[PDB]
Amino acid sequence: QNQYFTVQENYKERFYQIPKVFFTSENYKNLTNDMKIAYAILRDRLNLSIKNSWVDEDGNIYFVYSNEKLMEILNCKKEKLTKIKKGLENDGLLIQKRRGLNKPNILYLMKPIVTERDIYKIEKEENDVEP
Amino acid sequence: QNQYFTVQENYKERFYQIPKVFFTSENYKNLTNDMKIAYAILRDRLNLSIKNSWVDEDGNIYFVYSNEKLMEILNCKKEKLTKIKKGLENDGLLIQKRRGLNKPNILYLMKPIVTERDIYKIEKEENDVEP
Amino acid sequence: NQYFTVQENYKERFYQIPKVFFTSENYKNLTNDMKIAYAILRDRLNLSIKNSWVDEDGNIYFVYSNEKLMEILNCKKEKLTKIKKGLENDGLLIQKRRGLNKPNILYLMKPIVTERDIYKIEKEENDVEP
Amino acid sequence: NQYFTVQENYKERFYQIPKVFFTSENYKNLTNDMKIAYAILRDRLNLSIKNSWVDEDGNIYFVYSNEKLMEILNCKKEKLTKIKKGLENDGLLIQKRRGLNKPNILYLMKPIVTERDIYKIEKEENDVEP
Repeated sequence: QNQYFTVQENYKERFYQIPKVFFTSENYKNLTNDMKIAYAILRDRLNLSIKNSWVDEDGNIYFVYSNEKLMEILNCKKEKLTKIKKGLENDGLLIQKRRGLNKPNILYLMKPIVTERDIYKIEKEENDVEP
Repeated sequence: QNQYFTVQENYKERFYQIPKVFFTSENYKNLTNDMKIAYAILRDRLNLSIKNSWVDEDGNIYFVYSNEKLMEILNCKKEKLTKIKKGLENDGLLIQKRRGLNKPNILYLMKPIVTERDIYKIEKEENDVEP
Repeated sequence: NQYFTVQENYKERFYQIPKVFFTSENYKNLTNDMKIAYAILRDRLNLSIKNSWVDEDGNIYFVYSNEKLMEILNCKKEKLTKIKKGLENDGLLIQKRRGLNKPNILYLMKPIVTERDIYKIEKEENDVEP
Repeated sequence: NQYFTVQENYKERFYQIPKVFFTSENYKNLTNDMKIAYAILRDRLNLSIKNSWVDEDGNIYFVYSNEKLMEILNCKKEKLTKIKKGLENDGLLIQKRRGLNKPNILYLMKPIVTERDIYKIEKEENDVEP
């Protein structure tokens, strides 16, 4: 017979999403496990940013989080937060904007870049069947 | 270069989901286009029901909607609402519970049933490549 | 603990209709068949990537015969033409003709989202209670 | 209007880690490698359905050699054993041994969700502002 929609099943199916290209691209080779996971967590927070009207003039969605709050969100210490921020920033996955004395710093999460090698590798992985 | 996460892109990627089995199974052959679409719309509302604490003792998620409200949600007239409700109910996709004089009627959306024929047909469709 | 089951896997396979099809004044003219056919073709986008149906700029397209499209959409020829035209008029489909012998190249298009669309979808998605 | 592009398609391919891995006291012991490896194997669940790796009750399983698992997880043997054991202890993996000649049958398992998990995830998912 049919099954109900259950709250247990609903929360079993909630995820943090790490882009597959983080595992194929040479550009994202330097990323640590924490950097990848933190990137996924921030993406889920993107939906929170849309609720906060944290959308700029061009429709770009951003974060207005203090380092303390980011430490809370990512469950990490201060040094780790700095290392993660730098790692993502250097790979072009995070952009930091300063708005001056009047305002707190803005954080922009960025989509990854995908090359033909990445596409080939992901296709290869996603269609690896047998015999 | 990298792209921002944009609110436009976010809302471009919001969907109503119709189960693929609605198009393969003999049991769901009788369903009209409106029944299928209404089923998808109610599923998105499932997330609203979790926010409303519309979860019963066994964790089953339900609706507490009046016919007027359902008419608003589904954008349909009264006769259409009745036809949709009956069609889904007869196919086991909707269960209606009466709680008496004290309370308004409860609606339970149900997951579809999938048979081996359904699985075969969906596999066939999802892997229909060439040459 | 629970297993991953094939029934649960195929229970969770869907055809996805963009919510804006129900909010925008622009897509008001679309019939139910047009909306569903659009959802079905999008799923087929994944098949097109497997078929190397990708142009120079990375745009994904279809090169299906009308008979094939009739099979995919489970419709007769008249219905197919009506659907193609309906989607085309709303900018959701671009059709290129390669002549009598060959099938048309079809480009499925993303819909347009306006602030009114965004507001109404926000309204729907947060339609909560005390 | 915009095209569907292959870059955008593969930009949107992910490995999914259950949120409860970060809230539950039960999964606190899991390392980052264990969580990621779990996400990767889940994606492989779709490959198992294609391989007819489905048992009598519809449960999806893996029959990959340790060399193959090492390739999939991009790890050495010691790491693989540590990951398998770590997932196994938390009930996220069931391992059946078919002897010296053959690879182990592996059942990936869904996690357990408690009310504390649900509450914390609700708290996270609705962490809004004025």
